[PDB]
Amino acid sequence: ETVPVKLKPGMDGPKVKQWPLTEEKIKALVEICTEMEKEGKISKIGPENPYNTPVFAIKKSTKWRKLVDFRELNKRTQDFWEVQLGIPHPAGLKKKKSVTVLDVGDAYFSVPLDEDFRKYTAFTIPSINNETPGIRYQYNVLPQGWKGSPAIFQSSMTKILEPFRKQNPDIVIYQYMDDLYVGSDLEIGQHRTKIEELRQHLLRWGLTYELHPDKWTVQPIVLPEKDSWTVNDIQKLVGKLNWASQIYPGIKVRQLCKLLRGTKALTEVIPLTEEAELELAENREILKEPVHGVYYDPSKDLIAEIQKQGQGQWTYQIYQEPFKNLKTGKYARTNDVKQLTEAVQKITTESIVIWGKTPKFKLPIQKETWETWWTEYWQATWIPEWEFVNTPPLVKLWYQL
Amino acid sequence: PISPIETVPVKLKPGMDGPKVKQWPLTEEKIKALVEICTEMEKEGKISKIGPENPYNTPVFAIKKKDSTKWRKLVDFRELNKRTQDFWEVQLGIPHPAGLKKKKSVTVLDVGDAYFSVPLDEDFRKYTAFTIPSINNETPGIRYQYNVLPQGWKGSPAIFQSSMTKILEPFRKQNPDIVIYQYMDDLYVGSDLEIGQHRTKIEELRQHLLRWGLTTPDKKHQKEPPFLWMGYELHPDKWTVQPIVLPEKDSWTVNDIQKLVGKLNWASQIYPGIKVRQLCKLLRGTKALTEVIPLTEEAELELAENREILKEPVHGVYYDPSKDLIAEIQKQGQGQWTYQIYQEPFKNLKTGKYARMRGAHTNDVKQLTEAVQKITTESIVIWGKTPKFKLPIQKETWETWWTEYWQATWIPEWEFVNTPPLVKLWYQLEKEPIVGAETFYVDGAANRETKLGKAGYVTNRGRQKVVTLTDTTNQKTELQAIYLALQDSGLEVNIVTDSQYALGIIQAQPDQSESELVNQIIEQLIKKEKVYLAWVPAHKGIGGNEQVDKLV
Ligand SMILES: Cc1cc(/C=C/C#N)cc(C)c1Nc1ccnc(Nc2ccc(C#N)cc2)n1
Repeated sequence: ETVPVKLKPGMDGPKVKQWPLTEEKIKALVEICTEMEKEGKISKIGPENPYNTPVFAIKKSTKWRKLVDFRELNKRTQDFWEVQLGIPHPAGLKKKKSVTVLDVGDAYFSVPLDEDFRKYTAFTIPSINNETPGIRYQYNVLPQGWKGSPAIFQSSMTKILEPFRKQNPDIVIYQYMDDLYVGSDLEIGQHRTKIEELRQHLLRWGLTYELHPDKWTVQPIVLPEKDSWTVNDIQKLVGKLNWASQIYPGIKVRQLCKLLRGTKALTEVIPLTEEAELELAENREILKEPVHGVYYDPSKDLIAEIQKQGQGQWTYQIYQEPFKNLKTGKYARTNDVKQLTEAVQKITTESIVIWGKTPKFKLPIQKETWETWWTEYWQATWIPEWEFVNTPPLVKLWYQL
Repeated sequence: PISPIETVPVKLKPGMDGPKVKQWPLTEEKIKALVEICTEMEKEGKISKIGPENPYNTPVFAIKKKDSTKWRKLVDFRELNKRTQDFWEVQLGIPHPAGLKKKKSVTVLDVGDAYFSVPLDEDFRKYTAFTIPSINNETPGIRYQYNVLPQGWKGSPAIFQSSMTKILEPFRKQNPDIVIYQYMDDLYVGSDLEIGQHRTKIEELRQHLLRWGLTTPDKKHQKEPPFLWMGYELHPDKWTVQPIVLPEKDSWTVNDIQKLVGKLNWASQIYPGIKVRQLCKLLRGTKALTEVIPLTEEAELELAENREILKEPVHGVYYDPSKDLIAEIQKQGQGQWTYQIYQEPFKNLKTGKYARMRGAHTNDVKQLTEAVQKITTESIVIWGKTPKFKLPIQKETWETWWTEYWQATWIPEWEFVNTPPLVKLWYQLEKEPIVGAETFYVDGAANRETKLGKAGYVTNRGRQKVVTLTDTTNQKTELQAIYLALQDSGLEVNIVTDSQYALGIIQAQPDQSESELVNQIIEQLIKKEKVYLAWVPAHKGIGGNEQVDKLV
């Protein structure tokens, strides 16, 4: 039995072109796809389907997995999976001592997809050097990566989880795309025991990492505590505070500026006055706390900015309006693009847990460089939206540690 | 014939109805041509006479074929096309020769009447109805509809290719050692068989194609290697671009120059070191196409080098899947990069060039890194593999830049190669303020309604100065002020500015720019021994910022 699905009014299916893939992914994509084909999950299609979405292969272990980039389809069905029937985001999830993330995407393969919607899930397996025609396919069942699949399977999912939720009233279970998030305040051993208990329920229906959101704390703007202060040091100080001045109510600078008097050598040491040492402290305590006056607005996109700090460190902010930070953080420890790819996933994970939403990312890289390399390091079932930016050099240090 | 293959279901765009376009009157002789032709076609099954019911109609007409005495039948499918659904793109992506594998023997087979050999979706035929007009359009015309893929209808290219691919699949499956490429109504077939068995495999394929409605040239009419294709000359064991003759002229029109740049760009796929910078500067501005452009000195010489590189034939080899690809890049000149890709030195599979500015200001290390990226994507397409690179840059240089630059980057496995000019960093900004070096507090400004600017500095040693600038912008004055500090300072100098704009530019260590200012500021930075550059918030009332803010 299928649920009728339609696009948003007016607009047409996705026609997104397939990226070049390496010999190995193409190989793995053929193997995987001929198997899905004889299990009836996909069927070859003819040229009268003009639609396309990109596909590629990841190894998360050594086992190739198919990943379809449904960002466009998702965007073009969005009213459906959000404001018709949709999945509520529990605010208690981010409070749990332990959240475990379990892949349940393999459950969708047992549900028929609305026959008239199938054509929009068209994808192509390319050949190298375009020497032969791509192999085109459609889905027959709920596909992984499409935001409609958990919306539709939701009804079956609550039924499946009902006993376990009934027997453990304090455990929070949240679904987003192909994953379940499961949180409790049990001691880690007993939390795991319960995850296994949960897997056993899942296993009777055809489904076979650990976060500690409780232990997430913001990375304040750090104000140096200099033994001795130079003019250069004090000017940096003022800039950093100047900039914070637009996020945090009550930041003061006027005493410190008074220390910058006349035109001094940059390397001149300067004694910190009674009133200056006082602002320093007052501003630190403010910087320590959350931004007074900033709130998550459910109707607005989340945005996430990342700066390269060098030496393997990366800073980031999540906001809806610039400088109104909902969350700041860092991520640490080779390959620039690998680290960035990992940081994006981490930030997306926290973002899902906190708001039930993925951020639009601003990436400090060249479009071309990112697009060549990121699939080499991707291990996630979703893909966030992203764009590419040149980091304003100042912003970088104001967020440095 | 009409292939026995199943049809592709097709429909009109979701709201629309089929075309209902009035057939205009035709001259008597065009009417005669059309009747003869449609009579031929009808007896082949290509079309069918239709009843009075069919309300749809699409205009038709006839043209005298080339310089012959036969006519062609042309249908105007504009209306039907606008009402027909979109199809999968026929296929977008042409194989590059350098990706092809060496073959012992290759043959071209020509598919006859390709479109008219494939059946049209029965449910759809009604919308292809057309009418041969009676003389003076006095009586009802003769009405027909298509049973096959019409020439000129939106869906024919794509349904044809799909039909061929489907027809070929059994053959490919029973003949994996054999290689076949479909382009439009052509089939090319490669084998590593000797002339004898290859000819035999070609016949089984012809038999297979004919079993499916598709007629082909007899063993006599199949064209010989080497073939011309998509601008290339293919031989079984090597490939090149097809003959390129650069004209001898005293006077070059804009059109002559564009076409010359086009041929040169095309030849650069395999002729190493082709350059077009000097010829391309000529195209600059905006003349008429018939306008004559005298060649500059450095352009007439550029033509010279190119005409030389081309005087002799050069071929590329084919790809051996068993071996690594090696890519080498050299700096030619001014933002111009060239490269070669090979597996055995120095038998190139192909060459190329890169010449793009990303932004107004960059340096050789950015540009090199971008060429690497451009070549990497290209390799993925052509070979499905990244090459190993050999780059005119020291590992130390690139590691210095990458680490302290704020953008993320990564290039695949590479190693140093000493092919000058070597790419290097031409100056490094200090990381800490300098002791014993004058501190210049600079500042520039501009009144938006006047275009007037002042640019200046005060220093901790009491030096001062302001210069007036006209027609300038805020951005320019901020750069002038830093330029001033650089001219008047000694070999070591600290510079304090409130321009994030200026800081961004310079902190990116540019070594060339579209701005004359920035090029001078750069020339200046090369001369210094140590420069430290610092930023401060403007108008926040800072000790030194306030001072020179009062002067400008
Ligand atoms: C893409 C392609 C274009 C032509 C285009 C033909 C034309 N005109 C002919 C063929 C047979 C193919 N297909 C493939 C696939 C793999 N290796 C090769 N090698 C290969 C092909 C032609 C010659 C020659 N001469 C040498 C090697 N060809």
